[PDB]
Parts: sequence; structure tokens; C-alpha cells
Amino acid sequence: GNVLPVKIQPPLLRPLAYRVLSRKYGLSIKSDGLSALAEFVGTNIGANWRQGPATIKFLEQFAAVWKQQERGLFIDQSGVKEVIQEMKERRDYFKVINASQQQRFSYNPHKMQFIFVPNKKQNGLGGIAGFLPDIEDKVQMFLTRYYLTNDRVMRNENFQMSITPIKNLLGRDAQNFLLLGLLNKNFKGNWSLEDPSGSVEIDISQTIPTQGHYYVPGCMVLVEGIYYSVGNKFHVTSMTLPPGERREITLETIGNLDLLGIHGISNNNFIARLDKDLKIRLHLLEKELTDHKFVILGANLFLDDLKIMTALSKILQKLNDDPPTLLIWQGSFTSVPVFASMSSRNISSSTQFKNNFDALATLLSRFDNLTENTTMIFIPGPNDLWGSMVSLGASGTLPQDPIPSAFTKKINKVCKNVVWSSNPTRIAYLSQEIVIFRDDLSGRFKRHRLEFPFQKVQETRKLVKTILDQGHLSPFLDSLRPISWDLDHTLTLCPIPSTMVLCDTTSAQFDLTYNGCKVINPGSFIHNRRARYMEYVPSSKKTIQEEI
Amino acid sequence: YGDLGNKLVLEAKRTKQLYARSNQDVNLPMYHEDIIRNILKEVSNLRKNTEYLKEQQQLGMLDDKVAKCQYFVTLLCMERNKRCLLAYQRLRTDILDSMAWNNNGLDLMSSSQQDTNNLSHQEQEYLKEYCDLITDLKSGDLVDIDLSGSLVPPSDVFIDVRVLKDAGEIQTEYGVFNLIKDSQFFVRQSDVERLIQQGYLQKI
Amino acid sequence: SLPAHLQQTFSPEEIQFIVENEPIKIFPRITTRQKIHTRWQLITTDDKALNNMVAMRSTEVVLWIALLLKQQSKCSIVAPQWLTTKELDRKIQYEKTHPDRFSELPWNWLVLARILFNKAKDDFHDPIHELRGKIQDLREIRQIKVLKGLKYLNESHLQLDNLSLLEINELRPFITEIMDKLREIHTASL
Amino acid sequence: TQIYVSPQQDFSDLMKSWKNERCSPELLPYPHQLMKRLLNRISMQSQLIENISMGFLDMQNASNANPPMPNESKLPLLCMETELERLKFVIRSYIRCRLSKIDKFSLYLRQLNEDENSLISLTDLLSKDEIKYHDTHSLIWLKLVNDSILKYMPEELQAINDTEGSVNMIDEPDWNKFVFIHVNGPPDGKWNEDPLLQENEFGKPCYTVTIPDLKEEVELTIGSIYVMRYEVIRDLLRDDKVALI
Amino acid sequence: MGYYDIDDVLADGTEFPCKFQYDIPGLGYLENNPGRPITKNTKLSLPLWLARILAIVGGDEPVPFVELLPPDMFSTKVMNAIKTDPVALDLHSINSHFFSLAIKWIMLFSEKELANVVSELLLQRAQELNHHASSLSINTNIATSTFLLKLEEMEKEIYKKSHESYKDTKRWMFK
Repeated sequence: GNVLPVKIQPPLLRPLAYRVLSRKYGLSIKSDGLSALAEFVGTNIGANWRQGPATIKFLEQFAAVWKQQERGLFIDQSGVKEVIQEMKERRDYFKVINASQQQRFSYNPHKMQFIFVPNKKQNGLGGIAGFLPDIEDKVQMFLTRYYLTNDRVMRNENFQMSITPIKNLLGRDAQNFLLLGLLNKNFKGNWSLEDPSGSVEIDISQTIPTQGHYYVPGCMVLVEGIYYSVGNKFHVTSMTLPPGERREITLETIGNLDLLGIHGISNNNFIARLDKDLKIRLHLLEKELTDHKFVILGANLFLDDLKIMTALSKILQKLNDDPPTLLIWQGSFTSVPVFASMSSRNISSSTQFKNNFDALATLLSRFDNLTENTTMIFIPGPNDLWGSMVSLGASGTLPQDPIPSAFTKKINKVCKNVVWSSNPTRIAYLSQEIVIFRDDLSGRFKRHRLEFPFQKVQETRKLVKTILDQGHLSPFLDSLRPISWDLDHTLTLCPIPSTMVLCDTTSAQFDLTYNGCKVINPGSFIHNRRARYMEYVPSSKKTIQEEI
Repeated sequence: YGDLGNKLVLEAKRTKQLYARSNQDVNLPMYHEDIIRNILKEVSNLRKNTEYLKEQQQLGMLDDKVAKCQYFVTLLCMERNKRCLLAYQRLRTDILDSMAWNNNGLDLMSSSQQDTNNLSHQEQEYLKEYCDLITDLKSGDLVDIDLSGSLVPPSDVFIDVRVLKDAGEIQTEYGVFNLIKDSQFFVRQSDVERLIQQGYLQKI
Repeated sequence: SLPAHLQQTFSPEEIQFIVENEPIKIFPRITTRQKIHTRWQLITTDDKALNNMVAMRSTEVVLWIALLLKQQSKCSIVAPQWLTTKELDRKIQYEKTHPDRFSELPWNWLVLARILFNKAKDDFHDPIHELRGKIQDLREIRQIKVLKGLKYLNESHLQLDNLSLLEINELRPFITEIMDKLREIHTASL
Repeated sequence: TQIYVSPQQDFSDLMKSWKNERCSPELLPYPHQLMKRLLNRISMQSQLIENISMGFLDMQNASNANPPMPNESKLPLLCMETELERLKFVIRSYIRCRLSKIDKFSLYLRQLNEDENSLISLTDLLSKDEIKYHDTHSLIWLKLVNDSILKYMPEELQAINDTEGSVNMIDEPDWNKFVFIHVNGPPDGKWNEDPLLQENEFGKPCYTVTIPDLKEEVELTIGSIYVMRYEVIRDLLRDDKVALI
Repeated sequence: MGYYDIDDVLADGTEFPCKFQYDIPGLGYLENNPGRPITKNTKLSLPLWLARILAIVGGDEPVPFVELLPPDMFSTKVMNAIKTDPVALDLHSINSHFFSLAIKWIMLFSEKELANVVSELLLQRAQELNHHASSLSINTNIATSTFLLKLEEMEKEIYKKSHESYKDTKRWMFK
């Protein structure tokens, strides 16, 4: 109330509320809304019941505050909340999200529009098992990927010659054709292309591929050749990956959807859009961006060997005086995979893993500036608790679970901002979208390269070009990289984020940019008796620093 | 050649019948911009051909009569295609304003199609602009009159009203109504018209 | 307003409203003559009649006020002169004897009849059913005469001296469209 | 108007103008003064009824006291509020009809407004809010049509105000539409001082109009309903000589 | 003649017989081999929206490129058929936009013998239209439906409006 509140009679305030909220604008004022207006009047007792403009204009402000929330046709106990919002309306605006909570959006080919999917966590029970995907999800996943790739191909400027479905190749021969589909091996052992219509075989003996790509099974390829009905051999004369698209032209086809929406979200009821605040946030980002710096480290920092702790202590000594905004630690934190212990005489693997993080809480006690001012990001590597416990340090499921809470009971208390996410994770800045993804790529694309019968800077060029043209984080089949049936949408590069953190221990560091996207390639944290970590300036500038 | 354009216009006629037979604003059909952009591509080809023909006419080897007749034919083609497209869009805008004007300018996203995604993004922003105009119109000198209210003349003062959906209690002037499911009220006609238009009350 | 084609013609509800915005006579049951009390002080009706009133006397008020008082026990609507059997007899005789002229009849025809039979049921001296039947017979006769007269539709003009509101309204769209078509055909022919 | 005989005269003028506008095929001018009086009347009446209601509410809720007598108390305020509702409905219908008409004829009125030789001005026909409605709606629709369709056609026919070639785009009102009229005669009680009316057999004062297309003359007497075209009847309607039904 | 009228646009798309009054080399590329010119007195079926203007353009003896032959819809046989008994005629089969094309044809060519017969035809059919419209049920024989399926495209609007008006009046009358 005011300094001299007066207890009102609700009947004599009822007409003033009802007229304004039921004839000009607003509707369906509840009793709790009336009580909220009553206490607000108690906060405006000055010459009230005789003061016209201020009360009505504050009611108009109430309308301008509560119209945007839902639809504003009821006012519950939250009336005090909108009163507090009035008082408060009289770096933030950035988010970090993992693959578990990413919004689900299906695709429909016959309507050429994305469709929001209700979350199983929010409407279902989920008490016993709500995370188990259903049977047909894996059936529809490759269909969705093919739909997106076909849409991208059709939207190309050059393509307005037309492609032909596989099944339409039966009755014609000795004629050239163009077609695309999944590339893989059949049950027999030959090379085949798959389409929703059907599948055919591939002839490779006279194929000239477009250089600059990693032609790997499981990748969409544009195939040009001549059909032969003598057998079933499609004699290919050239092969090329589909081209990519830039972020602005991708968004403009869907206006500006709130897929990674921080200001607003969509649901099953309606669809959402916004572009007025985008320029405002862009210009806000253009200032004091040098102050909001964020730094990442190398991959596979092991918390068992003394040298890593010494180098990390030196790095923290240099970083304590000038705390950055985000400090991201990536890679596995234990040099040995954890699994079931067959020996009861020695220290258990789980206990060793738990102790491997307790000492970190002690080392963070002498860097109160970094702890206080900078947030913490931790990303699991290849052989952390959940993965190595079944995969034994080998490759496994991509939507990796976060570090268990039972093993990180001291980092959350010593530090004020600690975040654990999946292996692929998303951060949403004011005008930037960045993803961080830790795995091995160079070896995977080197060993499984297709053989065509017939200075290190080019390998990363080919890798970036392939990963961007294909537009998927895991351009591999289900045999190599098993993926959860539903979460595959988190692995898709449909929104094509502005910057990607390609962490690869098998590739040299690089700062390439292409197709409107900028890619960074952090290396291993320690190499050849040196320690290295890299910081990125949000103004499209990079710095690399090392401490022996 | 503009025969395919007719295929659009005829379809539009059916939409009017959907507007006619129902005599009500509901379920605007999903658009047909694919045919429209096909027409745009072919008319772009026509324009390129016309420019080439004009180039050869200015070069000198082309006969004047052939150039003029081809130009007339192509101009008629562009005119007819533009006529068809504008005939479609005028009716679309008219029905858009039709259902925008009567629902208090809020588009009733709480209740009519749900997502309104069958409308184009340009049509959606046009709808938002028209809702803005509707809101501004009653903000002038007519602030004391509900322009988006009922248009049936008032004939009786007291009517019986039966509750249709359950809610809590809603305050009115000098009184309050508690919306118990399946209840009958004997109240003033002009106090429940807002609720009736929203669909919460029944048996006028 | 638009509502599809409802911008060109009046709805029956609007017709009932515009008819009921008319004066009528009343025999009051109560009195509120000023003590020589709240003033009626309306803005679209002479309040002198409503204020200076006394029971069991004749006075003129608007129709909707009379209906509102009839909903309570404060009213007794006086029936008009043309709602009686002896006048309707000479009326029907007039139409039957004259096979070309529409009879003289107030333009509120059938509408005041519907309203009075709906509300003022017990204040009629004549039985209700007989009056309703006579009104139905008049309706049938006038319908026959209208059909007989419509057989010719000139392109220049037409005259209808004694048609009521509803009869005009229910015929407006067809006559209007046909005449417009004929007019544009003639105009295009010259 | 310049002065009021009575507010009932203003009510009658409002209803007559509403009826004339509803069936007229052409957008008629704007009666500013009538609604200027009417809005103030509505405001003062609403203030009076709210004031008396609030006074009775305070009297009843300050203490038990005596409840107001149902006699001569509920019925008057009921009458005022229902009359105000009826008047608001009439005004709302009139305004919405005018809005629909200006929706239909936007391009034509904009075209005539920019003509200097034409003596008619948009200011007289349209209220200021209607002017803002017209201009903003026209700009928004032009933006929509330019973004959607007009972006792709060549320069020769990008303008949507073209009046050349095969078909024109501007919709003039149908001045030859047939309407139902009632010859009200002169508004004066003498009803015999007009310089236009003549007489026929058995008296019967009448007005004589002509149709140039048919080269005919039509006699229009007082008290007879006619169905006659609109082009030559504009003057009689404007002078309140006849009333449209 | 409304630019944003669906019915007028649809009626503009009908085909009329016509002949090339003048010989133009290089034409006919849209119907036959492009390299083969169209010779003189070549009959074609062209839509109205270009036949109207190509027959009046002249181009240049300022003879127009094309001459429009009398269409089979306006023939002596149809004239006799409509003059004999119009009320029972199934004019829907002859055309679906008969009245609008009649208006356009009489506008291009003034013929005083067409306006009167068409006016009498529609005047005679209007009485039957009103008779059927006033017949509100309180479900019918074959005559009503077989007349209703003989109607023109535009007459359906008049019939529906009349039916709605009578239905509304009856609904308000009996309550």
C-alpha cells in the first residue's frame, strides 16, 4: 500500500474496474484480479476516487502488460505478479540448452511445412519410463532426413534439370537420368542407392567424382548416369554432394520461426514469429562484445596425471585476474574408461572417478574471481561414466547423457554457475547460435572413404564442405553410429547455426568459415610438451594462446 | 497461354461457395501458391522472350508486323495472368477482413482454425495489420461505443441463459456471476453478450 | 454492416425494431403524477406524457415502453381500430370488389398484428383465432394480387401504392435484380 | 443542421440518414453536426445514470438504511439504459455500413480526391478517422500486393491503377441501380410551396422527372411507392423530397 | 464488367470460332510447328480475351489480323428453339455463361433482334423462378428438380437469394 493506506469497499471499486476492463478492452475479470487491483489502489491512495487520469492510465498499462501473456482473458492470483511487473517495468538474454530439452518439430512433405510435436515430458506422465522412443520413430527418421535433403535440393537456384524417382527407371533404358538417395551396401555386397520409391544398383568403374568431398556410405549423393535394363546396372558418369544454403535464405522460407526461441515459443495451438527485436539485439551485441568474451580449452583433459593439473593451475593463474564470461571445458576427464570392477582389493573405478572431481573443488578454492564471475560448462567425452560403462571406450550413442549428479556433488557448491550437457549442446546468444560437438571425424572419414577406380589444409576444407553440404552432424548409417530414435532432430543442421565448435583430437587447429558459417577446430589440450587453448571474439576474430 | 490460370480462378469460385453456403466465417482453405509461382515462372519466361524479340526488332532483321503481333499476344498473356492472381487475392483479403472485423480484433487464438498456418506469412502479417487498424479505429472519438459488438437489434431486456462451459466466478458491474457447469441464469440481456459471443453461454 | 450480402436489404429483426419505434395508446394501472418520484427524463421521447400521467386515462407512449409495462402489471394496451372483425369485413369486401387496387392499410401491417397477438393476448374483445384467420385471408388475397401484378416488368419504372414493409422487403431482391438485368441488356443494345 | 427543434428531431434525422445510406449504391456525404450533438448527449446521459446509480449504491451500502422503493425507481433507469443501448446499436450499424462502403470504393474515391477540377472533396464525404482508415488500409493492401505478385511483372503493367488496354480496374458506383422510394413530398407543413411540383387531374400534386436514355417523363405523386432508377433521383433524395425504403 | 469479378473472368475464357483474315509469317508457333507460318483463311478456335482485341486492333487497307466467325451458340436453330418455348428449354447444356456472353456479343455487335428475345426469355423464366422460390416446404416431385438443373449459372444466385428471403420471412412470421 501507500504510506497511508485506506481499506476500500470492493462494491464501490467494482464499477471503475468493470467499465474499463469490460467495455474498452479486456474481459472476464475474476475476484482475484479485483483483489489485485484493490491492493494496487491501496498503493495509489493519493486523491483516489477523485483522480481520473492516473488510475485509468495505469489500468491501460496493466492491459499493455497482460495482453501479451497467453491471451489475457483471465486474471488469477498472478495479479500480484503483474503488479510487480508494473513496478519493475516502471549478461542476460542468453541461454544454453542440451539435446534432451530441444523443441521437437516434425516435417510434412505434402504441406511443405514444419509441424511442432508435443513433448512427452510435459503432457504425459513420465513417472516410470517416458524417455523410451516408439517403434516407428526409426522408420520415419531416415524419411525425415531425406525429405529435408530433397527440399534443400529443390530450393536450389540451378534446380527448378528435374530429378527422377528410382521406381520410374524400370521401363526406360539407354537414356541419361539424374537422381539422389542414400548410398550404402546391399545385403549381397554391392553398391546401391535407396529412395522411398525403390532402390537400384550402382556402377562405379567409370565414375568421376567432384573433388573436395568425403564420399562415405550413408551420405546423400546426386547421381547422374545411364540406366541399363539388360541387367540392373546404373552406369554413373559423375557424382556430387548436394549444395548448401545460407542462414538468412533458410529462415526467410519460414519467416522467422521460434525453433531456438528464447523470446517466444510455439506450441500445438499456434505458430510464432518475430523479427522486430532481431535488429535491436544485433545492435546491442555490436557494443561491449569485447567485454563479453568466452574461452574454451582443448580436448581430453585428464584429471589423474599431475602434468595436466599443473598446466591447468598455470592457466587458472593467468585467467583469474580477468574472468571471462563463459569458460567451457571439453573432452573426457579420465584417461581410462570406467566399468564394472572385478577386484575388491583395490580402489573401485566409481570411487576413483568421484575422487577425480573432488580435487577440482579444492583447486577452485584459490581462484575466487574466476569462480565468482565466470560460468562453467562441462561436456562429456568418449569414455565418461555413462558411455564407457557399456561401450568400453568405443563409439556409442550420440545423444549422450550428462555427467551424473551423484559424482559432481562438490562442483555445484563451490561454484555458482556450473552446467553439464550432452555431447552435442546448443547455446543461444543475443544474435548468435553456437553448437559444440565433441567426437572424432578425421579418422572416421579417412578409413571409410569410398575407393574410385581410375598441404594438410585441404583435409579440413573437405571435412567442413562435406559436413555443411550434407547438413547433418552424423552422416552415417545405423550400423556405425547408433542414434536414439526420436532425438535425431537435435543432430540436424536445418537451422545451420552461425558458429560451430568442431572439437576433433585427430585434426589440426583451424579457423575456417564457409557458406555463412564459421567453424573452429580446437585441438587436444596438451600436445608435444605444450598446452594450448583458444578464445573466440564475437566480432568474427580469433586468438590462440599457449603456456608451456 | 494462360489456361492453367483459369484452374486457379475456378477453384476460388468454390471457396466463395464455401463462404456462401455456410454464411459464416470458418475454415479458410489452405492456399495454392505453388500454381501461382509456376505462373510467375512462366510469365518471367514470357517477359524474357519479349525482351529478346524486341532486341531482334531493334536489330533490324525482324518484321514489324510479327514483332507487334507477338508483343500484343504476350501483353494479353501478362494482363490475363495478373487479372487471375488479383481476382484470387482480392477475395482472399475480403474474407480475411470479414472474419477479422467481427472477433474484436483478437483473432481468437484461444478457440475457427487453430494454428492459422494455412494462411501465407504475408497474409498473416496483413491480418495483424488489420487487427491493429481495428484496435485503433475504436480508440478515436467512438471510444464509448463497442463497434465490434452485436448487430442484432435489442428486442428484450431479460433472457434465460444456460451455462455451456465450466469456469469460476466472474465479476460484473454491481454483482458477480459464478459459472457453475450446467446452470441457468435469469439475467439482463446486455450483460452477457460478451460471454455469448465468446461461446461460454448457450440457450439464449 | 457487411455480413455477406446483408448490407443490401433489411433483416426482419430490423423491420420489427423500426416498426416498434412508434407511438401507441395505453391505459395505465398505476399513477406517478408529481406531488403538488424520479423524473423519466429520456432523450428520444416526450417525458411529459410519462411524468404527467394518472390511472384510467388515455395517453400516448412509444410501443417498446408499452411492451415493457405490459411485461409488468402496469399496462393495458388499447387495440387499434383496424384490429376488429367489423372493419376487416369491409376491408376484405373492398379487396374482393376491386380486383386491381391494393387496399388502403397502414405500412405496419402484419407486424403490429404479430406483436399484439404475441404479447397482448387477453385484452382483445374479439376472439383471437377469428382475427388471426381474417388476417390470414387478407394475406392470401394480397399475395394473389401481387402475383397477378408481377406478370409485367417494364424496364422504366413500376408503381405499388399500398404495399406494406414486409411485402416490399421479401420481394426487393428478385425485382431489383431482374430490373437491373433488363436495364443493362437494353443499355448494351444501344 | 443549424439548430435543434428537439432531440427527437435529431433521432429522426439519424434514422432517416441511416436508412438512406443502407440502400444507397453511392457513398453519400457526412452529417457532422448530428453526431456531434448525439455523442455529447450520450456522454451526459451516461454520466447522469452512473452518478445516480453510484449515489444509490453508497446510500444502500453505507448502512442498512431503507432499500429504494421498487416503484418509480427501477423502471426509469431501465428505460434510460435500454434506450441508450438501442441508440448505440443504431449508430454502430450506421458506422459499420459506412466502413464497408468505403472499403469497396477506396480506389475510386482516392482517384476523384486528387482531381483538382472536381468540386467534391474527400473531407466532406469522410470523417477524419475514416480518412486515416482509407489511407492506411490502401497502403497496407498495396504493400501486400506488391510483395506477393507485383514484384514479378514487368514495368509495363506494374501499376494497379491502370485505365488502359482491355479492362479497367476502378469500380465506379452503379448509378442506374433500381431502388424503392417513397415520395415524402415537401418537408414543410404547407407542402405546396416548392417551385418543382405541378398538378394533374383531381389535383394530386406531383413531380415530373425525365429519363434521357428512354426519352420519357414519369409522374411522381405524393404518397405512392415507386421503383425507379437512381441516376436521376439524386437531387430529390438530397433535398429530402423522397425517402428510400 | 468488373475487374475483380470471378464470373466475368470465367466467362472471358470461352472459345470463339475465328479465321485469319490476314496472313502473318511465323505465327501458329503456339499450336503447331513454330517454323511453319500460318497461311490465309485459316480457321482457329481462340479465347475471347484475345479474339476481342485482335479483331479490332487492325495492325496494318487497315484490316485486322483475325476475323471472328459467327459462333455456333448464336445460330438460327437456337433462335427458333428459344422463340418456340423458352420455359422448358434446357439452356444449361448450350452454355453455362450464356447471359454474360450474350451481353458481350450484343455489345460488340448491336442487333435489335437479340435484346428483345433474350429479355422475353428471362422475363418468362423469372415468373417460374419466383413460383419455385415461394414454394417452401412444410420432399418434392421430379418437376422442381428437373427445372432447377436447367438453370443458368447466374440464375442460381437470384433463386438462392429469393429462397433465403422467403425462408427468413416465414421463420420470423411463425414463432
